[PDB]
Amino acid sequence: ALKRIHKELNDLARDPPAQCSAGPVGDDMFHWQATIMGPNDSPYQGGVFFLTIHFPTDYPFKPPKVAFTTRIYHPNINSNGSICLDILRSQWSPALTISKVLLSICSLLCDPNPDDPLVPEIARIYKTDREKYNRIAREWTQKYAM
Amino acid sequence: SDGYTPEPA
Amino acid sequence: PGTVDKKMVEKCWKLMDKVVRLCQNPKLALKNSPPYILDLLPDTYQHLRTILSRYEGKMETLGENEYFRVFMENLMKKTKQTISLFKEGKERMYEENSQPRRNLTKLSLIFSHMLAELKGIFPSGLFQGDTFRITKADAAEFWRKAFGEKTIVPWKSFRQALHEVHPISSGLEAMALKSTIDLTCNDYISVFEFDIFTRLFQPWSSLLRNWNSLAVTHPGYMAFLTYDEVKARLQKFIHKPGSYIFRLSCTRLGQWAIGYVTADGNILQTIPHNKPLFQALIDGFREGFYLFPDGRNQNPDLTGLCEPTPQDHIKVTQEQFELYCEMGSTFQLCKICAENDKDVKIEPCGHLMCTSCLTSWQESEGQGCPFCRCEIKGTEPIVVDPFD
Ligand SMILES: [Ca+2]
Ligand SMILES: [Zn+2]
Ligand SMILES: [Zn+2]
Repeated sequence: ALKRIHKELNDLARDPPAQCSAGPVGDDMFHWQATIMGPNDSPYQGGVFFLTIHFPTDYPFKPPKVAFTTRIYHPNINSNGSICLDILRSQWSPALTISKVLLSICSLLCDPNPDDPLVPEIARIYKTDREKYNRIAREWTQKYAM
Repeated sequence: SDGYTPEPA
Repeated sequence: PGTVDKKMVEKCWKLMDKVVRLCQNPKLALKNSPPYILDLLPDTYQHLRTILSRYEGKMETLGENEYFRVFMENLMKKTKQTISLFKEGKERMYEENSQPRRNLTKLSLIFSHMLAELKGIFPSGLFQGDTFRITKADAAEFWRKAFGEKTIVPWKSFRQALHEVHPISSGLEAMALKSTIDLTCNDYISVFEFDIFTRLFQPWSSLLRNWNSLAVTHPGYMAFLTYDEVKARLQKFIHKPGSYIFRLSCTRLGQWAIGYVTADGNILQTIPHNKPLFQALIDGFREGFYLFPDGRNQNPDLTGLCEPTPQDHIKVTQEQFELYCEMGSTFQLCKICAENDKDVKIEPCGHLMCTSCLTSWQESEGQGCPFCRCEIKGTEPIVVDPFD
């Protein structure tokens, strides 16, 4: 757990992801805060989003719990900030790094997976009127992410 | 639940 | 043997179908457990069908593949063999102890073995045979030196090649070996079958001596036996705790299945995983569980092959070193937990790690190499000697 978490945090400051950063809050190495600047291929462009990361003591044989602290309008992310992302559940493997998780969360912003929605309402909009979606989305970045 | 159990200890 | 057109792949289907309709017979009442005909045949059909889709318009080059030619011939011979088993067996098919019935179970095993082989060579329906990855590396090096990228070789060609490295001392011993290793019973040895056997009989260095000690001279070894058969056979011993036998597992080929009787009189069946058969037999005897093979009072001493030539150490290279330093740590260290030196090699993939992490990953219901996520067919313990 620890010596591994410590290493991820080092390797993290060596080669920083683009539009992402993370680190422990306080003295607790099992709790980090992360930031993702919404990418330019997304309606979240120019927004800035906060996440929490909780490392189970199972780590890294079980994935971390990642969630959005900032409000975001997305089909795969709910009011709770919970993220439906495969590598966070079934597709986890212990060789994965937080850097990889964050990177993918960014992917999921540019290109959501509505075939597997967290928020059924929003999933139907992204599919039906994509302008309607981009609009609410850019608006929620306006309010919450900027 | 395939019929196989863990090794005797 | 003969070229495979789609009229033939048609003929096999019609034939497999008949074998199924036979086995659906209410009077037969086949037990649902592996190997199980009413799964295997449909699933083989499904898989074939899958290969065909993949080869559309390429039917020319699929027909010419030697493994596939050999498979479709053996598959036909075997179904035909089954269909005339019933024909001649008549009603003796419904006496569960009948010899016809035991042949039908032998056949179930084989159909299973054939499907596993088929999935191995054409995992997604695409022919991987030339790229197939032999689990054990000494085994791999043997096959590659002798047979190149060949997926399948005639038995006599295999016998001659192998004999050059591990001497087979006789005809009788040669026949016993063929019968052990030729799981599909086609007189050929596939790179797949080579894998199963070398995994079963490792280490490679003592592979014939291993096979002699574990099968040829061993009262507990049961060829072509079924989980249900293993249960029945140990029934006569339910009053003698420590009685045990062992066989190829059919749902994980290349792994061993040990049946045994327990202090309280239950028959249980276990799979040593990643652990070589003898160590298990040695520990099991020492620890009281595996005592009287097939009931016999005498239990063989396997300490003979307990002294294998040690695998070497990998020795990090100047190239590697300077890389892992610019990364901040040592190549030698397990990049999963970060607290241990790598003690184990995942096979066939080759990836290195510490056993604690391997064990915790597997116990976590995780599957396959935590790095490349290829399936873990084998483990070899090792030691790394750092550059410093
Ligand atoms: Ca064969
Ligand atoms: Zn480790
Ligand atoms: Zn691997």
